[PDB]
Amino acid sequence: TTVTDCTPGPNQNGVTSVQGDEYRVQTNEWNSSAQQCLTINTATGAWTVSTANFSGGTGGAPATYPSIYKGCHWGNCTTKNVGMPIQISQIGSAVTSWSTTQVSSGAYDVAYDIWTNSTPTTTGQPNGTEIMIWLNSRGGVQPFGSQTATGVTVAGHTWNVWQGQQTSWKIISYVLTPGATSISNLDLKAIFADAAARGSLNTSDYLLDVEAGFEIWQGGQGLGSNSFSVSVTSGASHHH
Ligand SMILES: OC[C@H]1O[C@@H](O[C@H]2[C@H](O)[C@@H](O)[C@H](O)O[C@@H]2CO)[C@H](O)[C@@H](O)[C@@H]1O
Ligand SMILES: [Cl-]
Ligand code: NA
Ligand code: NA
Ligand SMILES: [Zn+2]
Ligand SMILES: [Zn+2]
Ligand SMILES: [Zn+2]
Ligand SMILES: [Zn+2]
Ligand SMILES: [Zn+2]
Repeated sequence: TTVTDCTPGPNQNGVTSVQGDEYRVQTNEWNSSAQQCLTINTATGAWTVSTANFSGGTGGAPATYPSIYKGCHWGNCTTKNVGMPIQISQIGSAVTSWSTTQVSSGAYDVAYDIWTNSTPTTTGQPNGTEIMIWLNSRGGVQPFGSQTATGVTVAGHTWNVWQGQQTSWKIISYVLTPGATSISNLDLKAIFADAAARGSLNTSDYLLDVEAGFEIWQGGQGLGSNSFSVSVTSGASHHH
């Protein structure tokens, strides 16, 4: 069925299990109490920002990051066919696809948020790397830190790379150039190898989760997720 979740931030997070709890959709209004509603299809995992009209500047922190994820966010973990936590260096393959709905108004990014951590579990802020993958953005926002590379080829696409330092973790943001509304079979293992070559990622870290959604500074109504998949593997074959 379809569920609507308007859980107000900044201190509450409304989390909805979709597709047999292979994915969770979170309101995650971590920096605002302004109205934000998500409408979520629990059979398909499709979701929309059905009500939002954020107000504020385009600099600094966004208001919110409503998102879908596989894995663990601040100890809230999916439970079907997860494949995480896993040491980065032990991944056989890691692939994701995301199809979005965008609006030509407001100030937002359309981004993956991928967390790594020194230990396989945490109840809070991961301490390794935050890997962001910006499919698109508008309204004057930019990534955290500084732009350190322009027009590089990684995992079959062209990016600008931004690197920064947070209070207890490193951030690297891959900005698809030009931006787009979807990406198909993105090789995250290739992104991790690149992030490690650029000095942003320790491949001994555990991959905790793969999230996708919208950091919103202004507006936000009508942004959505049409389809989302993440597959992280190896171990070994064994029909039993
Ligand atoms: O505050 C975390 C937030 O930073 C965002 O980037 C800021 C940047 O740090 C600031 O120097 C510049 O003035 O504004 C941008 C936003 O436009 C980053 O985009 C977010 O991913 C991150 O959550
Ligand atoms: Cl920085
Ligand atoms: Na599945
Ligand atoms: Na602001
Ligand atoms: Zn959160
Ligand atoms: Zn961040
Ligand atoms: Zn491309
Ligand atoms: Zn493309
Ligand atoms: Zn690869």
